[PDB]
Amino acid sequence: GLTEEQRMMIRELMDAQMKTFDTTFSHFKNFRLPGVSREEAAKWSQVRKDLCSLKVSLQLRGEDGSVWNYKPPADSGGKEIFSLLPHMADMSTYMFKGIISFAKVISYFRDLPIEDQISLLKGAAFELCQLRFNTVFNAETGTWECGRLSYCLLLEPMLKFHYMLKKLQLHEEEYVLMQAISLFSPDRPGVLQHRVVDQLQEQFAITLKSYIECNRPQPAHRFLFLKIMAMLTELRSINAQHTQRLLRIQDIHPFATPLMQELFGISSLTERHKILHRLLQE
Amino acid sequence: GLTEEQRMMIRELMDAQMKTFDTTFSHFKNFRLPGVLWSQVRKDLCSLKVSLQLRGEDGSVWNYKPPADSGGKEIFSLLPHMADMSTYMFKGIISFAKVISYFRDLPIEDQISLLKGAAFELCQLRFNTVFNAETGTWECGRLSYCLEQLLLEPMLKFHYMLKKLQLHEEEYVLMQAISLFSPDRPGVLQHRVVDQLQEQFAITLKSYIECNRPQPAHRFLFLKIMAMLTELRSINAQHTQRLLRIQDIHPFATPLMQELFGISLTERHKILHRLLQEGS
Ligand SMILES: O=c1ccn2c(n1)O[C@H](COc1ccc(-c3cccc(C(F)(F)F)c3)cc1)C2
Repeated sequence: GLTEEQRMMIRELMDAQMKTFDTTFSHFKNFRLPGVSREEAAKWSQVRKDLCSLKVSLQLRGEDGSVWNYKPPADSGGKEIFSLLPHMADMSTYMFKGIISFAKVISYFRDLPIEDQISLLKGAAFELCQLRFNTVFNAETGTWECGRLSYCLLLEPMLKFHYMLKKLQLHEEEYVLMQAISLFSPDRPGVLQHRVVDQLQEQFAITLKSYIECNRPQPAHRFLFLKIMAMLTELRSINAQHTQRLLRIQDIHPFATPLMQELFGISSLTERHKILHRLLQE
Repeated sequence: GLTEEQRMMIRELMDAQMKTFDTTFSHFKNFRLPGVLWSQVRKDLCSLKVSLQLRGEDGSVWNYKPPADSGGKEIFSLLPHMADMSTYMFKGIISFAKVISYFRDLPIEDQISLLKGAAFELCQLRFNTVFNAETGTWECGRLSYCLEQLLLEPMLKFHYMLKKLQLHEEEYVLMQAISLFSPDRPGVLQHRVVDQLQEQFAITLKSYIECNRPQPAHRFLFLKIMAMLTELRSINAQHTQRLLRIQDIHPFATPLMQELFGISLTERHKILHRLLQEGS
């Protein structure tokens, strides 16, 4: 079995998750919707690729039974494929806030210095959002099912990530431990208490390993923990790749919300991050 | 061939049609849409259930599927939109009548009376020209209205039958003219001048058909069209009734619609009067 310490480590993460993860997206409201030189062109062509991968239809089920459905353009002359970016900005921003709240209720994270709390959330925010998104991914229909909202589409790393993680059929406890391990990465830019963070991450990984030994049948889940650790490594790479895409798009066509600007780097740490700081302070 | 006077007549109507019928609906704007989120009344709404498509000038597509009837109130979701579209069509019809010499010479009160009586009908006639019978959808530029046995609903049957006749533009516009100059609309004073005008349009229609449609597919075409116009008059009455029932339970009509659908003429129709006095 798990040590008492480990079971309560899990209890605390699971309670943090249930307090701060709106799984039906009921409180996602007031979001925007798609409306109803040589160097510059070199920037644009890189951005066109970046936005292609980024293609979903959007579905909108009302209470009455009505359904609105949005289908994105094909890429033409220019702007029309920035159509979804305001909506996406709002969805991510909503998801980030939940992730910030998640971090805050965790004693282990609270005790860290505010500046490290900021650095860790800057470093992991995208990864935890994707981990949460995976839990509402339906691999049969290639659809993220977010309450009344749906996003519908394997070489794109992000998409293959979600099919792959979904195949592992993780438990809630394993997802939330994944979130902890990603959140407490000692090797994020700007982290100071490297030693403390590392020991905390190791605690979580050990806890995750132990959970798997104890709760899943023997030889068949022999390597599950290492597979999960491999997924985290792949997610970390997707994070970096995705940040660079977002920064290129932002550069030519600004879309990021204030909070997103703080996270992606768009004086001091707390001063470059007044919103994040506020959100952590309350 | 046609007399000179008839050629001229058709030319004026066709010119009028072209000037006042935006077939790409490019200037239909600022309409309401369903939010993103009694027994007789429910029967009405259900017969004429459509899904709505809007294509962006960029390639994008929004599609809206209506709720199944599960109780009430959700069955009214498309009404504000339908009212905006009908109001846009009616204004085009008003412009159409305005540019016709034979109409603008009538007393302002008859102009009002004829338009009250015919607007719905002319609107359906224009809608039929953008009706796709294969797909069951009215194709209005970037907007589309797709039907969700159905011929049982007189409105739907009308559009299918009329589409089947494969009329020319000339024939649609002569139908519009005949419907417009109905001497027996309520409140019409110069019923005699109107009747003579209607008779000349009907004669021109019959002559046009004889000078242009030899094929046995078109035998009796003129008489079918006139029969269709009588049927359209009956649908008009029916649909006006449906609308009052629905407006009673649940208001949705625009101010211009409330004017057209009733019930000193100029005083009770301030918007019409205004549009008629305005230059075309
Ligand atoms: O916002 C969403 C909506 C759906 N999904 C998701 N994020 O992760 C999966 C793949 O689809 C995506 C579409 C857009 C983004 C996106 C767009 C703009 C900004 C951001 C970010 F969070 F990084 F700021 C993320 C991410 C993923 C599934």
